[PDB]
Amino acid sequence: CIEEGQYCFADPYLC
Amino acid sequence: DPCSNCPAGTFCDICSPCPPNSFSSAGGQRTCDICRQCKGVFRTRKECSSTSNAECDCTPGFHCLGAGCSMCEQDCKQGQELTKKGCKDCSFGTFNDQKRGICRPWTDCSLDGKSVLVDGTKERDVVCGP
Ligand SMILES: *CCC(=O)N1CN(C(=O)CC*)CN(C(=O)CC*)C1
Ligand code: NA
Repeated sequence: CIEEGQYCFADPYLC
Repeated sequence: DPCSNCPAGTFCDICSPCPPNSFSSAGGQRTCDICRQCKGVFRTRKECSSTSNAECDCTPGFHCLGAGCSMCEQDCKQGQELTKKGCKDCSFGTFNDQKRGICRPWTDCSLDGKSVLVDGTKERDVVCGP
Protein backbone atom coordinates (compact mmCIF):
# COMPACT_ATOMS: atom_id res chain seq x y z
CA CYS A 1 0.00 0.00 0.00
CA ILE A 2 1.19 3.57 -0.61
CA GLU A 3 -0.27 6.87 0.63
CA GLU A 4 -2.94 8.65 -1.36
CA GLY A 5 -1.16 11.03 -3.80
CA GLN A 6 0.03 11.34 -7.44
CA TYR A 7 0.58 7.50 -7.55
CA CYS A 8 -2.67 6.37 -5.82
CA PHE A 9 -6.15 8.06 -5.92
CA ALA A 10 -8.98 7.55 -3.38
CA ASP A 11 -12.65 7.83 -4.53
CA PRO A 12 -14.04 9.59 -1.43
CA TYR A 13 -17.57 8.21 -2.19
CA LEU A 14 -16.00 4.85 -1.35
CA CYS A 15 -13.27 5.96 1.05
CA ASP B 1 -46.30 0.28 5.52
CA PRO B 2 -48.09 2.64 3.04
CA CYS B 3 -44.56 3.09 1.54
CA SER B 4 -43.71 -0.65 1.20
CA ASN B 5 -45.41 -0.50 -2.26
CA CYS B 6 -43.26 2.50 -3.41
CA PRO B 7 -40.98 0.28 -5.57
CA ALA B 8 -37.22 0.39 -6.36
CA GLY B 9 -36.68 3.56 -8.49
CA THR B 10 -38.72 5.65 -6.02
CA PHE B 11 -38.97 6.90 -2.42
CA CYS B 12 -41.92 7.83 -0.12
CA ASP B 13 -43.06 11.22 1.55
CA ILE B 14 -46.13 10.40 -2.24
CA CYS B 15 -43.99 7.72 -4.16
CA SER B 16 -41.86 10.36 -6.04
CA PRO B 17 -39.39 8.53 -8.37
CA CYS B 18 -35.61 9.06 -7.66
CA PRO B 19 -34.20 12.50 -8.54
CA PRO B 20 -31.49 12.83 -11.22
CA ASN B 21 -28.13 11.20 -10.25
CA SER B 22 -29.92 9.22 -7.46
CA PHE B 23 -31.05 5.52 -7.18
CA SER B 24 -33.04 3.19 -4.84
CA SER B 25 -31.92 -0.45 -4.81
CA ALA B 26 -35.12 -1.93 -3.20
CA GLY B 27 -38.80 -0.92 -2.68
CA GLY B 28 -39.92 0.69 0.65
CA GLN B 29 -37.18 3.38 0.85
CA ARG B 30 -37.86 6.78 2.51
CA THR B 31 -35.00 8.16 0.27
CA CYS B 32 -32.78 7.40 -2.84
CA ASP B 33 -28.92 7.30 -2.43
CA ILE B 34 -26.74 9.71 -4.49
CA CYS B 35 -24.92 7.92 -7.38
CA ARG B 36 -21.12 7.51 -7.16
CA GLN B 37 -19.59 9.58 -10.05
CA CYS B 38 -16.38 8.34 -11.78
CA LYS B 39 -14.05 11.42 -11.94
CA GLY B 40 -10.36 12.00 -12.81
CA VAL B 41 -8.56 8.65 -13.05
CA PHE B 42 -11.78 6.68 -12.34
CA ARG B 43 -13.54 5.65 -15.59
CA THR B 44 -17.27 4.69 -15.78
CA ARG B 45 -17.72 0.85 -16.10
CA LYS B 46 -21.55 0.96 -15.55
CA GLU B 47 -23.69 4.19 -15.66
CA CYS B 48 -25.93 4.97 -12.62
CA SER B 49 -29.60 3.76 -13.04
CA SER B 50 -32.72 4.50 -10.86
CA THR B 51 -32.18 1.13 -9.10
CA SER B 52 -28.31 0.53 -9.41
CA ASN B 53 -25.22 2.60 -8.46
CA ALA B 54 -22.57 3.70 -10.99
CA GLU B 55 -19.49 1.38 -11.14
CA CYS B 56 -15.94 2.73 -11.79
CA ASP B 57 -12.69 1.02 -12.98
CA CYS B 58 -9.38 2.99 -13.75
CA THR B 59 -7.91 4.66 -16.95
CA PRO B 60 -5.13 2.60 -18.61
CA GLY B 61 -1.79 2.90 -16.67
CA PHE B 62 -3.71 2.49 -13.34
CA HIS B 63 -5.46 -0.55 -11.70
CA CYS B 64 -8.23 -0.95 -9.06
CA LEU B 65 -7.70 -1.38 -5.32
CA GLY B 66 -10.39 -1.87 -2.63
CA ALA B 67 -13.93 -3.29 -2.53
CA GLY B 68 -15.65 -1.95 -5.69
CA CYS B 69 -12.51 -0.22 -6.95
CA SER B 70 -12.40 2.57 -4.28
CA MET B 71 -8.79 3.48 -5.47
CA CYS B 72 -6.74 3.70 -8.71
CA GLU B 73 -3.06 2.75 -8.15
CA GLN B 74 -0.47 3.47 -10.85
CA ASP B 75 0.86 0.38 -12.71
CA CYS B 76 4.60 -0.45 -12.87
CA LYS B 77 6.53 -2.95 -15.09
CA GLN B 78 7.47 -6.55 -14.19
CA GLY B 79 10.78 -6.13 -12.26
CA GLN B 80 9.51 -3.01 -10.46
CA GLU B 81 7.43 -2.13 -7.40
CA LEU B 82 5.40 1.06 -6.81
CA THR B 83 6.62 3.34 -3.95
CA LYS B 84 5.55 6.71 -2.44
CA LYS B 85 8.18 8.04 -4.95
CA GLY B 86 7.02 6.02 -8.01
CA CYS B 87 8.05 2.81 -9.81
CA LYS B 88 11.48 1.51 -8.53
CA ASP B 89 13.34 -1.49 -10.08
CA CYS B 90 13.42 -4.57 -7.75
CA SER B 91 16.69 -4.71 -5.68
CA PHE B 92 19.00 -7.68 -6.50
CA GLY B 93 17.61 -10.78 -4.70
CA THR B 94 13.97 -9.72 -5.32
CA PHE B 95 11.46 -10.16 -8.22
CA ASN B 96 7.98 -8.97 -9.29
CA ASP B 97 6.14 -10.92 -12.12
CA GLN B 98 3.02 -8.50 -12.06
CA LYS B 99 2.45 -4.74 -12.94
CA ARG B 100 1.38 -4.30 -9.29
CA GLY B 101 2.43 -5.24 -5.75
CA ILE B 102 5.98 -5.44 -4.23
CA CYS B 103 9.26 -7.13 -5.15
CA ARG B 104 9.37 -10.41 -3.18
CA PRO B 105 12.64 -12.15 -2.18
CA TRP B 106 13.74 -15.14 -4.33
CA THR B 107 13.14 -18.59 -2.84
CA ASP B 108 16.02 -19.89 -0.63
CA CYS B 109 16.65 -23.39 -2.13
CA SER B 110 19.34 -24.13 0.59
CA LEU B 111 16.69 -23.92 3.33
CA ASP B 112 14.66 -26.81 1.77
CA GLY B 113 18.02 -28.59 1.22
CA LYS B 114 18.15 -27.94 -2.60
CA SER B 115 20.38 -26.19 -5.18
CA VAL B 116 19.32 -23.27 -7.44
CA LEU B 117 18.36 -25.19 -10.65
CA VAL B 118 17.84 -21.79 -12.40
CA ASP B 119 19.01 -18.29 -11.29
CA GLY B 120 16.27 -15.69 -10.64
CA THR B 121 15.79 -12.27 -12.30
CA LYS B 122 13.96 -9.03 -11.40
CA GLU B 123 10.81 -10.69 -13.03
CA ARG B 124 11.17 -14.42 -12.10
CA ASP B 125 11.88 -16.41 -8.93
CA VAL B 126 14.82 -18.88 -8.87
CA VAL B 127 13.87 -22.58 -9.42
CA CYS B 128 15.28 -25.20 -6.96
CA GLY B 129 16.46 -28.78 -7.93
CA PRO B 130 15.38 -31.57 -5.45
C1 LIG C 1 -3.26 -0.02 -0.01
C2 LIG C 1 -3.97 1.32 -0.13
C3 LIG C 1 -4.91 1.60 1.02
O1 LIG C 1 -5.60 0.69 1.44
N1 LIG C 1 -5.01 2.85 1.52
C4 LIG C 1 -4.31 4.06 1.08
N2 LIG C 1 -5.30 4.97 0.49
C5 LIG C 1 -5.36 5.31 -0.82
O2 LIG C 1 -6.22 6.07 -1.23
C6 LIG C 1 -4.36 4.71 -1.76
C7 LIG C 1 -4.53 5.13 -3.21
C8 LIG C 1 -6.30 5.40 1.46
N3 LIG C 1 -6.95 4.15 1.83
C9 LIG C 1 -8.18 3.75 1.47
O3 LIG C 1 -8.54 2.61 1.76
C10 LIG C 1 -9.05 4.71 0.68
C11 LIG C 1 -10.33 4.18 0.04
C12 LIG C 1 -6.00 3.26 2.52
NA1 NA D 1 -25.97 -1.23 -6.64
